[PDB]
Amino acid sequence: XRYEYYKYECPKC
Amino acid sequence: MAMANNSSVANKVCLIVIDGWGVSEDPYGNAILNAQTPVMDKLCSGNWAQIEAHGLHVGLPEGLMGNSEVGHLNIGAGRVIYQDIVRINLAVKNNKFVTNESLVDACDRAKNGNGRLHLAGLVSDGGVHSHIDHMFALVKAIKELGVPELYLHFYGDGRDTSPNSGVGFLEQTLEFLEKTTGYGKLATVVGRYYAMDRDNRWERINVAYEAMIGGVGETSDEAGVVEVVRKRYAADETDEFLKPIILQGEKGRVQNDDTIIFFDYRADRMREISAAMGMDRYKDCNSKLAHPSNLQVYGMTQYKAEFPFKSLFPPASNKNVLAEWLAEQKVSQFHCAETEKYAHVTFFFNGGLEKQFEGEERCLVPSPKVATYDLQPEMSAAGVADKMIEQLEAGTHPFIMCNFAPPDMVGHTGVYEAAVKACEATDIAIGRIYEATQKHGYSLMVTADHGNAEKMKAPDGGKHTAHTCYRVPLTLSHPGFKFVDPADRHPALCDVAPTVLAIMGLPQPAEMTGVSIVQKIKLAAALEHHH
Ligand code: NA
Ligand SMILES: [Zn+2]
Ligand SMILES: [Zn+2]
Repeated sequence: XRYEYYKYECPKC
Repeated sequence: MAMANNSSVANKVCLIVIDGWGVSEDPYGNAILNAQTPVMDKLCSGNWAQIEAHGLHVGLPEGLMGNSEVGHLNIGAGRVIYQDIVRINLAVKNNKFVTNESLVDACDRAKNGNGRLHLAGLVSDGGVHSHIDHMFALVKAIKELGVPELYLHFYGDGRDTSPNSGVGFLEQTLEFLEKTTGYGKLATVVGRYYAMDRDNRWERINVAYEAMIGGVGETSDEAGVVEVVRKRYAADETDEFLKPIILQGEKGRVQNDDTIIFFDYRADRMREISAAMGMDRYKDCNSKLAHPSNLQVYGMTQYKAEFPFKSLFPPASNKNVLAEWLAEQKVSQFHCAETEKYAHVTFFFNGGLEKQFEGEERCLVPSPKVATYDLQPEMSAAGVADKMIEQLEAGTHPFIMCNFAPPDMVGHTGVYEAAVKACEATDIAIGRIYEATQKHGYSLMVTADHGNAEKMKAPDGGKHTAHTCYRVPLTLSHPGFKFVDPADRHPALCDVAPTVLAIMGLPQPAEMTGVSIVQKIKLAAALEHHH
């Protein structure tokens, strides 16, 4: 979501 | 490969972590429900549980979908691993700022000095770099600690929130400072494009720097500042790009001997402005204004290892995750995954570091070399089961665990038909492992790190490629245990490792603050329950 792509709220995957 | 206390384990445990396998009752685009999964259909009946793998249950911001890194971290750690927004939100709720050691230090410096303290950061409810609630709590606490003067430097967002939401947050801020606390003064408004640069574009930082130290920008006051922002809006200048607005005149500038707290928790967009105020990067700004002397800067978190600033929330540690603890108990273990999730059963499962503990045997199965994984939806699940079955037939390791990647990596391609095949291949693999566990005296537990493949179609019929907020299964073949939820919350990933240790008859380290969610029950009672 809004946290794209921080480690590790929303990492690339 | 064994370890000295292997013969003391009450039950050997095989833990399967399916990647991207959630529990949804809606069959639309549900590759798990629609797939033929007769093995999981049986394991997920009778005594099984559905546990949380997203949002606050796993230390992620409220409502946010789970993910493989957080999921394996929480499963491996036996505790909630808090991300910064959640940890700081809890400190606000629990009134923990007023006794925060670094904040009390900053407030003491101001009280023993010129009495002047500044707050600077992104003012919105975006939650990605900051939260307005954090700034409100700091104001309240700094008043309670008796600092004579507090000035606020409002950085406009419009990126993590809507581009014209700044006016609302500004209105909320003004009312808060005047009516709710009757303390503190807004001194600057400037867009995050200027104050929060991370690309070494110091001509951008200089705009915020000169606004804070020299009032360079448009003068205004409490009564007119909102209408100024509306004027900028009408000129197509949104929150992100607001050129500075200056209030309180020279009184609100950063001056000699002042104290500054940056309240953003995310480091990347604070390294520059914080180092310009607190270190020597004001030089890069090439300002015609002199740098104020004897400043001291505090940060909400640590922005860079080499920065001297005290932090309100220093980095946390994770002592005695499951893999470390099993080794400390002299019990051997086995971790297995294919390439795409090998880091997750190692680096992340073991607490977010490259460390292999004593007695920990690993096995990497090569992922297929294909362009996209919908071309081979079964991936290398078969070879992962092969290795696990070898370990079960040997009986060497009392705890073995693997990951199954297909549901998540095929789920990410958005191809529903491939995801169905990925789930069917995973179910076959789990069945072959289950047969071995029943033959060789292992209790089988199956869980997932978060959902994905259960939601493969978007509301418009298109591809859905993301992780989900659905619960994940937790199964257990051992008939002598009953699942029981925690007394005060939903079960979650943090409870898996405490439960494994209870089943294995091993101690639970103090640092695992998750709870075991099984209770022993007599076999006769279990059998009478099912019938
Ligand atoms: Na199914
Ligand atoms: Zn994923
Ligand atoms: Zn995952």
